[PDB]
Amino acid sequence: SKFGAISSVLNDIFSRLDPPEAEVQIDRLITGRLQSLQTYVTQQLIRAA
Amino acid sequence: LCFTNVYADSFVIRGDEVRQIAPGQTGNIADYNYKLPDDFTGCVIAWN
Repeated sequence: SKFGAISSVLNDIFSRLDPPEAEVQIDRLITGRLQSLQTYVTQQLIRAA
Repeated sequence: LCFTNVYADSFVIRGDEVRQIAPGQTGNIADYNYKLPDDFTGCVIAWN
């Protein structure tokens, strides 16, 4: 998932953006993937119960 | 505000080349003559 970023491949955004602009999109990707992992952990906790 | 230390750097560059004076930029000035930290905190002041 892109999570609003220009691309979901980190090397791509690193190459086609400057660090000041790449930082925001990398933050968006980090937040999206962290939220996905949090949701996975919560679902696993419910299934474990 | 208050600051523990202040460093004043100065130099002369092309008018259209001031774009290169910024954090994490790439180019002749940004790479081989004067490079700022990516997390640089401060102010850049230029005039003709």
